[PDB]
Amino acid sequence: PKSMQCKVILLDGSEYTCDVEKRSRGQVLFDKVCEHLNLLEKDYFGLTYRDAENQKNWLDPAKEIKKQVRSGAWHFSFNVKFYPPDPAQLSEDITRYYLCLQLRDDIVSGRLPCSFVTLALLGSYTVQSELGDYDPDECGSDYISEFRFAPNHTKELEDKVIELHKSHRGMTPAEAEMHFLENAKKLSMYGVDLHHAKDSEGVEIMLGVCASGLLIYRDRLRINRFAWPKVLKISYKRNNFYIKIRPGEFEQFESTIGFKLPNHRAAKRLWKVCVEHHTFFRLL
Ligand SMILES: CC(C)Nc1cccnc1
Repeated sequence: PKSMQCKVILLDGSEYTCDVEKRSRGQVLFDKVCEHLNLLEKDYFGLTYRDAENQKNWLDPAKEIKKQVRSGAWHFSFNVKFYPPDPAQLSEDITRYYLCLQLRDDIVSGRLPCSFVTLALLGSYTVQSELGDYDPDECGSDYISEFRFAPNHTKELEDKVIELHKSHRGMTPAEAEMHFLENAKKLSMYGVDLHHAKDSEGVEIMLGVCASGLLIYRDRLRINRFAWPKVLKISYKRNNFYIKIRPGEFEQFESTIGFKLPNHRAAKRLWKVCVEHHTFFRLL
């Protein structure tokens, strides 16, 4: 039996290495990673890889790894796939912990935009979780944390993190992580997967996929939202992505909204994340 080496970037930035038989399906590698992480609530998570166009793709657990990575390295990242709308209802603290690590990267990366005060507040809960109670011994008037809190750091942000950290004395790691999540879950881009597209007129838009449904970001003024129950059919053909929008009470016909994606693979990728979100969030 021939085995391929797999490298997985974990959410703390460390690398997990293992071997799987070369015809293994994605579920095999994912089960190895989740066992390493002591993770039981695995349904919210997945592995991504980069394709030959350098696009992030979800590794499909049902399909052979080799038929997905194709010509690329067997290099993966461990990620949140389905962001829980109510992290308080997850059964395990360790689930909440990995969700916090993902969100910290969503924030530092700029995928999850955040006000100054919310960057500082989230930062303060991370520090409380990671270091425990505030200690002035480690932190003088010139303190800069090793923790990344934002896409751009300022001394004012570091100071506000410390001020709010002082307020969390006695807070345990699980408690700080729950506070982090109660705040992060409210952010307008929480758990929103953005795809670049053009509308039927050629105007550049972003399509957001999340728990609540499909979002169309046009220009600051005019954001369309289609709740999953309002979506009967998701389709792709060539470079085009289509959603079937329910008639609404006393209308005779379903209505159709069409988008142009950069290429056929981008349209298929958007279709698959929409179908997976619709299934997941129709059962939640
Ligand atoms: C399917 C996910 C992992 N990758 C992605 C998300 C948004 C836009 N393009 C690619």
